[PDB]
Amino acid sequence: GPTPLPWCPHLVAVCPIPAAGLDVTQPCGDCGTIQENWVCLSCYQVYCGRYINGHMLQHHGNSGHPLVLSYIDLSAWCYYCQAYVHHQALLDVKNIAHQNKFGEDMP
Amino acid sequence: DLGKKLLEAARAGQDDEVRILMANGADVNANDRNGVTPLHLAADKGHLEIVEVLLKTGADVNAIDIMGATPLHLAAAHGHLEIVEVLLKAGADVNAMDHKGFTPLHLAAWRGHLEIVEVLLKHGADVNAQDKFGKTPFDLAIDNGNEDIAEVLQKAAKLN
Ligand SMILES: [Zn+2]
Ligand SMILES: [Zn+2]
Ligand SMILES: [Zn+2]
Repeated sequence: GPTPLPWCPHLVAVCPIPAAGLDVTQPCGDCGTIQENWVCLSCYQVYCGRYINGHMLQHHGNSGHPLVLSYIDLSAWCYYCQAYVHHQALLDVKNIAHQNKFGEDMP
Repeated sequence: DLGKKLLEAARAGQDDEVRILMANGADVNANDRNGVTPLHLAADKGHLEIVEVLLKTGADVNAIDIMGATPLHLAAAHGHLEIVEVLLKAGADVNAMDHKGFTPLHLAAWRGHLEIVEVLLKHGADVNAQDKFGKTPFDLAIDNGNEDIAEVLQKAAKLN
């Protein structure tokens, strides 16, 4: 498909933003890394990327949560579709992280 | 049953258990439910000896996981020059691409591993490859504060 997917059959599984909001500086929950982290849009835990220790991939493997937001560039990856995704539903949680991160809205 | 244990022996660097489970018939190409083989785990965590015994016993050098990462992607990202050379010698695809668009050269440049970059370029790495967002290994080196790797990649592209 196109480089960013416009629709994903797993968007339905995205859960609302918790009241706590997001913390782009939050470290991995299993190794504390602050270099390459992802967010689980289902449970909003934080775990490091593939090439750190694969702790967000291990999270997917055990919980089954499809979609994750990158605290490096705020991209949405679907482990099942194995592609990036972007849609109106994801567009909201990307502002909580962007306000948090740049103190400004997302164009 | 054995594949489960063998995967863990590779991560934990148990050169001993690897030679036990694998000797008892443990599948050398064993899988977890994300496609990670023992060879991925050896390359990721830097166990040169485990990499060499797994390859000798028939480990798929170009195996892949749910995200398209090969052992070479991992050894290149984590700076394991020795393993990189072993894998490349074993036939690893220098320009393999993960589902995000990253080649080993992307990762080595992003992560500031000057030595691996020139090895990969000597094995035929595409200095013009792009990720999904259109970024080259040059682009990643710049954005992450690795000036020296950027200059190499730039002179390699200019060669005329
Ligand atoms: Zn981690
Ligand atoms: Zn989760
Ligand atoms: Zn999907």
